[PDB]
Amino acid sequence: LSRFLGPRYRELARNWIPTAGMWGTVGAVGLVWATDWRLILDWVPYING
Amino acid sequence: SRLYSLLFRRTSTFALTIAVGALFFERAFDQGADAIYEHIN
Amino acid sequence: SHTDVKVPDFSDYRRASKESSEAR
Amino acid sequence: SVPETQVSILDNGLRVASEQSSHATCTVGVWIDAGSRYETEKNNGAGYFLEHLAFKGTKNRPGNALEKEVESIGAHLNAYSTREHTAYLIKALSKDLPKVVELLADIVQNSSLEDSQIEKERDVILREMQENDASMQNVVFDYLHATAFQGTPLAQAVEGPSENVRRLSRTDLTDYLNRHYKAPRMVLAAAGGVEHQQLLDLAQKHLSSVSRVPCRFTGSEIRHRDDALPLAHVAIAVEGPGWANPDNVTLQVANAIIGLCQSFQTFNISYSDTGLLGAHFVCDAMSIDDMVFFLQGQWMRLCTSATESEVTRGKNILRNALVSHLDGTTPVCEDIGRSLLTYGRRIPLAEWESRIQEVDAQMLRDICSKYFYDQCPAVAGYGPIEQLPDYNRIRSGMFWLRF
Amino acid sequence: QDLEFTKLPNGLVIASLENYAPLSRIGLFVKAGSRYEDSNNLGTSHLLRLASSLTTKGASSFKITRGIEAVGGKLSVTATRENMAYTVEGIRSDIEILMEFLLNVTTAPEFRRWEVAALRSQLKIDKAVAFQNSQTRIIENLHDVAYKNALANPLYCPDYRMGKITSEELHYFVQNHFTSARMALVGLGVSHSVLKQVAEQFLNMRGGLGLAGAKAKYRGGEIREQNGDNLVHAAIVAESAAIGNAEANAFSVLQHLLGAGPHIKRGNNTTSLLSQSVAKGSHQPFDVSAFNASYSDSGLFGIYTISQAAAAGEVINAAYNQVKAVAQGNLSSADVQAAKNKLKAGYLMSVETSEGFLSEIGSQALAAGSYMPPSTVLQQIDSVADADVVKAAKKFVSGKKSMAASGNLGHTPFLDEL
Amino acid sequence: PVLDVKRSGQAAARPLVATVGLNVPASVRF
Amino acid sequence: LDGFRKWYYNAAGFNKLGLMRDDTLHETEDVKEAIRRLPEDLYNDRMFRIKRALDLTMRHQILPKDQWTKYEEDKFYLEPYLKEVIRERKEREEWAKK
Repeated sequence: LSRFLGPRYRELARNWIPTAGMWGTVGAVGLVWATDWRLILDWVPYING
Repeated sequence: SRLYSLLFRRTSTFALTIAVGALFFERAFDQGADAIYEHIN
Repeated sequence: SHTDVKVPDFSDYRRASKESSEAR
Repeated sequence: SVPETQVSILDNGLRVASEQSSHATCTVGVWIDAGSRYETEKNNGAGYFLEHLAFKGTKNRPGNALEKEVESIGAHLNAYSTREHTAYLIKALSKDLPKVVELLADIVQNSSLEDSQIEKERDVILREMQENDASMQNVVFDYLHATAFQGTPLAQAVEGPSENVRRLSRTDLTDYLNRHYKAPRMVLAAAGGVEHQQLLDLAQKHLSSVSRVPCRFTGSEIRHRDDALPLAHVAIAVEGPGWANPDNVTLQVANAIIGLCQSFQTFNISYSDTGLLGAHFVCDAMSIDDMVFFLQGQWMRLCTSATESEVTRGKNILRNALVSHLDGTTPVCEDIGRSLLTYGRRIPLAEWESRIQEVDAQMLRDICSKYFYDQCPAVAGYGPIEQLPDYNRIRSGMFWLRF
Repeated sequence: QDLEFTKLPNGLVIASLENYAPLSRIGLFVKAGSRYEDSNNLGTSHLLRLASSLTTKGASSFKITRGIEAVGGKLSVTATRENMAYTVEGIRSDIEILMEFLLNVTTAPEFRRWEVAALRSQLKIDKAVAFQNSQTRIIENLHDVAYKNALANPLYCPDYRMGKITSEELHYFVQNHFTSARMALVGLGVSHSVLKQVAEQFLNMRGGLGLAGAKAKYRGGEIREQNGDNLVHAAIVAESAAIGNAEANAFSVLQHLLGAGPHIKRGNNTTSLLSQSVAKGSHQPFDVSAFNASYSDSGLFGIYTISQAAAAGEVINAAYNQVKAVAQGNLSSADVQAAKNKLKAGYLMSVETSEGFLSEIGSQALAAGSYMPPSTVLQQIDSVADADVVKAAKKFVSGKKSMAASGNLGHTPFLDEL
Repeated sequence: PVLDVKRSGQAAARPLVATVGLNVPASVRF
Repeated sequence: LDGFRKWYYNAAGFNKLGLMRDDTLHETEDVKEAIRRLPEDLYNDRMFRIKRALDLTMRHQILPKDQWTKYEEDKFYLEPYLKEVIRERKEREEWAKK
């Protein structure tokens, strides 16, 4: 897309990146916990068991 | 005050703290609750 | 006008300072 | 290449500051650190009513003969009062510099408050207030100050409540005059075609007699609903940093970024380590909520997604502004008086340019997140304000769930 | 340095002053006020004034608006009945593109029909905001009843003409009045040289003398407006001197003798002979001043009163009687000296600001093609003498009057009674 | 009707001069 | 290429309904801005041509062959106005990009 290949567009994203990662992280924790994904849960220091 | 500024002010982090806490809460709640039920019966 | 009276007291409501805001 | 503002100090503590320039007319003023913040609710209109009485004659120049003198040289005489400062300023020619200073001396000391005049100025003040309610934006900003600084001397207006206005006497005034007109809290500021040594000698000759002797913001809301008015005025503010905190400059750049409602104005009102930073808009009822939503989004964008181009635009708008202002003599003198009262020194334009050019996008969104994000605002509405959202919706609009 | 002037061979005046100011201001002055319209294109100058941010041959509306706001500069349009002035100001490092934008706006507009169709609603809004106060409506009414053809044209567009002003009328007005012999480019904080280079890349192509306007003719009369306001506004004027005469200086000294605004806040403006003559008989709130508006072919001088409807009569009479006393020689030399000091202090404080200085130079340019140092003026105002003032007065006291009144006019007198 | 955005009493003594432009402020002075 | 373009113009078939080429453009935001900037007479002819084409499609008819729109005659009226809309649109986009 022509408009999205932009300098400020890039700046905006860079500024937006950290927040995005946080959201994925939240979802990740949720998936692991909600679906009891045990491959990841088993490594947790305390909730193991 | 530090916590608010760190994990409770940014909504993304708010969610992170909630999810992570919930992930562990179950472990604690189940464990604690079971102890009680067993003691009762 | 608009200055005849002052905001009513909320002391029985108000808690008991950005220092505290963060905690609050 | 801008000439520096040179400051001297008399024994009295009256700092005599001047900034010479080619212009042959000058703005000589007296700035006093005395406003409605120093009043204690028993003399809530003393500064305003003294500001009315200060041009009605002194002991040496009884009555209108005094103003005949300021007509005789063709000079202009102005005075104003805020919540923290009072100013008495004269625009005149350069060659009339001594007598003007002498006139200002009478206005600050040796002033005469005639009992006859007191009743006449009470009817003037009372009536004006009785009609002041007409000016909505003044009503909205007074409501914003009251609900933001509840229980403090910063809630009370400059004019005071009609009550006090009626109930005021020479002695009370005399007190305010004799209490809040101290020489160390006074600046004699001159701008334009003045020599600093001549002005210092005139201040030593006259005005050398002047005697030498917890602010809180409360996130709240006041809603004055009156559906017969055609337009609605809404002001939303958060707590400002104060005069001495440099990130004000950065906040000014943020205001220059903002600059849907018929009228949208941003303000950064500063008092001694406090202030109100926000926006006032005047709108039709059926648009109000959308405006608010719009406005809050812009604030959160400045907290989260500030880019370099809008920061550069805001820096250019600020530079031009401060320099566009500070152009005519008055605007300048005014700046000299406020700078000596607030900062204790006159900040030159080169230092302002340095503090502007050090501002980038990262520190702008950091300071905006410090002052706007997840803060409790003060809301003041007047007019058809039913569709103006209540405090939970505005408070929820003060943050984003996506950050 | 000092002011420096060149008259280009196509007629364009170039005036520059380099004072090394941090913000520099460049304006362009055209003799294209509202007096150059006739009954077929009324309100065209108002839409031209509001059409400064339209698409030009060289820059679009978006490019002009975002480029002026990108550097934080300011573009404004000020208009009188004779003159229009387009002014840009900004940092010295951006005034090259500011002159690009300003000279594109002056010299090469496009006037697209959808843009002016969008602008006509803004024209209505601007007229309503301007007529929110009574002084503007009463001065427009006073000019309309005082003159016949030229200076009687309003600054603001009439209500019927909204929706009827076309692109062709704007193009015709620009092509007939925006020519080089009627234009002065004035720059404070810039080098004279650049003004000239921009004056050849632009401002040199349109070089006719343009369309000459008609001579303004006095008519007299009175137009009243009963609208139920709390205060009665009334202006009573007569024909006076024009721009370029010593009698204009006499009339300026006469308004500063009679009273031309308060110098003290909350003062009673004690000296004003008018204010004194009203206040010795009426205890109601009032505001009486002297009005003077002089244009290059004709002038209006008179009295302006705001008062309670009830007292509106005798207050006006009292003010009129005071001028008659000045017409009978009843004046003192100290009063005339104080009036001269007030007038010269007002002139120096008008030129002490940067935009007022740029406007003054601009006006002088279009008017006389020459710059008159503030000093020169001071001695000319001094030239006015007591008798001269008296003379101008008798002119007002005798010449046919024109009266614009508004408010509750049940006790407001007429001209044959006044 | 509402005069867009509503708000002087000081009586005019000098000719009027409309003023508009890019900047938001716009008004007339005597 | 000119004759093959005339053959494709006949094969497209909007000339049989009396339409122009610019009548057949899909009204996006830029196309509606270009239509709004049209003069009144061109807009009225465009609306009448669209209404007549809709009526003919309702009755499953076409115009008589003498009333069709000759390829050579078709006028690209909206085109000039459209380019501008696109140009302005892009300029604005670029400004934001930068």
